[PDB]
Amino acid sequence: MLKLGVIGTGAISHHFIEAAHTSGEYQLVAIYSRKLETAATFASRYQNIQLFDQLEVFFKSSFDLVYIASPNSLHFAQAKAALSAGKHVILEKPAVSQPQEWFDLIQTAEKNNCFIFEAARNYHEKAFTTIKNFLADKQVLGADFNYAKYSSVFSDRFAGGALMDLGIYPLYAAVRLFGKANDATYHAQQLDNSIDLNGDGILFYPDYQVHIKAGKNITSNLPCEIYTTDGTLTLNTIEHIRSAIFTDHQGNQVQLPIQQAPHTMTEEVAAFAHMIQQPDLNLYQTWLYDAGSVHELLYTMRQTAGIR
Amino acid sequence: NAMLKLGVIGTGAISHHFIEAAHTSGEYQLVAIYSRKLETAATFASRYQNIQLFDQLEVFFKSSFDLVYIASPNSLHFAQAKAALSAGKHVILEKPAVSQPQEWFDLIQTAEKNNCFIFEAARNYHEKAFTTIKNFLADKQVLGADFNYAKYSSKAGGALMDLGIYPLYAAVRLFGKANDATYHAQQLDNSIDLNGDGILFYPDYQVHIKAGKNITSNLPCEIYTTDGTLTLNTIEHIRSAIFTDHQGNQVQLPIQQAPHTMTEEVAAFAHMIQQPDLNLYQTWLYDAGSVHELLYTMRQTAGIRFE
Ligand SMILES: [K+]
Repeated sequence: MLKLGVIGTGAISHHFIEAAHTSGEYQLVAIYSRKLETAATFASRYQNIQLFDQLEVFFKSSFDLVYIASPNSLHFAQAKAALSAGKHVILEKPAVSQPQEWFDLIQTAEKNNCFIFEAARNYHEKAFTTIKNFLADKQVLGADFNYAKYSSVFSDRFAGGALMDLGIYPLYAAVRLFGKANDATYHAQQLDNSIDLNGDGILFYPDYQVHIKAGKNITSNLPCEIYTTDGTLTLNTIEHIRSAIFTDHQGNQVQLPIQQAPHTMTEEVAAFAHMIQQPDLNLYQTWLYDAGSVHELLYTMRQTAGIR
Repeated sequence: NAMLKLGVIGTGAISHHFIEAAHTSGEYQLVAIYSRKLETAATFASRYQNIQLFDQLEVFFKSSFDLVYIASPNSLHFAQAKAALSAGKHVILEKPAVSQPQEWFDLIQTAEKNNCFIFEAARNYHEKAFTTIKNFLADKQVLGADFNYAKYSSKAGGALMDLGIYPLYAAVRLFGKANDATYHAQQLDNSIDLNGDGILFYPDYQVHIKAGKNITSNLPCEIYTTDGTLTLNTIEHIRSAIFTDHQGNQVQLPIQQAPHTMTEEVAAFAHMIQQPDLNLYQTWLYDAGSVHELLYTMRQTAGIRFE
């Protein structure tokens, strides 16, 4: 049973704890906040969880790993501190503000014999294994992925922008299925501070391209499509995927065996515990490399859109 | 309102569909077909009766019909349309009407000089659905849109010109002329696009355009507003349009697709000739211009070059 420490008192931290408990693989033991009262209010619904308002004391505790869901600007210092204290880390997305920070965390992680994971919940869905297996003997000609849902220091603003907050999902989906792209572009409708409300991008692969749409002031219900020489694979979404149906050029359909998990974090929560308990190091390096690929794309896309 | 005598250039299935629609409207009668080989004209015309067949292009244009539908390869469109207008014939050019925007403006000058109409046969542009959608959106603040037209076919052209023209016409019909546009395509070695993705840039929003000929998309077309999303099943031969707000509520729009894809344009062209609304005509000319300007810009950004 993994003893779990938590940083960040948002609703997302409750949902992670709920999934961690439900997996039967974690035990919550510690919560940190700079204002002790905020931690106490957050932790009240749980039983005898120890509270900390000093990062250095928190990390001297006996827990095995920390889930970090604080604002983006604090991730790198907190995670680096966690890894230097011998704790495994799960960083909520986006894990870092920029690519170089990811590689530095990896260095600290290796140096301290610890794991660092980015909590990209869609990437660990079983559905992607099924889809990738199905595509293995097809010739892919393109794809179109989106995630846009209406909702009512600058770096933390940016991290809340469409590309960083929602666009990261179709980016992770593309990297999971297609690997690292050669190049990318992105253009956005922006606030006057340059933060993106929504936007459209393209990932460029050797023989095809992938359209990406992200939005937080608009809702898209568009399916996500992957084009092949013999037809089109249609996914209802690229996050918490529920169905995958292939239609050929005659109109004949085949349904892939997709079973979504009860909750959106179920699969990632199970993957992280299994990695820590029974290490598969090659697969871990794949996770690291893919996160790096996503961050590289985000950094490029931000620049092409003039988000600064 | 007398019956329009119609001549046709182009002996493909599209010309058959156009003629069928023209006859069905009750406002046209086919009288003449031109082809480079007179046998070809004869074979094409076998189902129709009392059709004059022509092998001589300028003689065809000086014959006694009222308007010509031109569905030859688009590299021939400009010269054929100019001659037709110079002979005092009204012209319908199958899409894309021209390969470059100045050709369209040059044809407009010839048409005005000869007191004749020039139409581009953009079948979706004339759908009643677009009037209904535009009226609906007049009460809304648009925040963006996503339009596509990608259909696999085995085998001036390419996905943008042949299929992308549909979502461009839809965008122009609803939103008017964009400030700017871009397009990036997957291309053959000759630079012609198999498929691609573009953006139309408007002052306060952008419109994603997808076109493709080696791939099939069944994505609906969406228009985003501050209060929700309007979803169209397609932007051509539109069947359904429904608005959904952010609280799960819907507004239905009254869409009734015509029996055929060309029904509404054929009716529009006859009505314009018989009972001209010249302000409306100028709108049609202007919008066609906007579409051809955007196509030309998009070809530049994508590096798509013909011949
Ligand atoms: K979706």
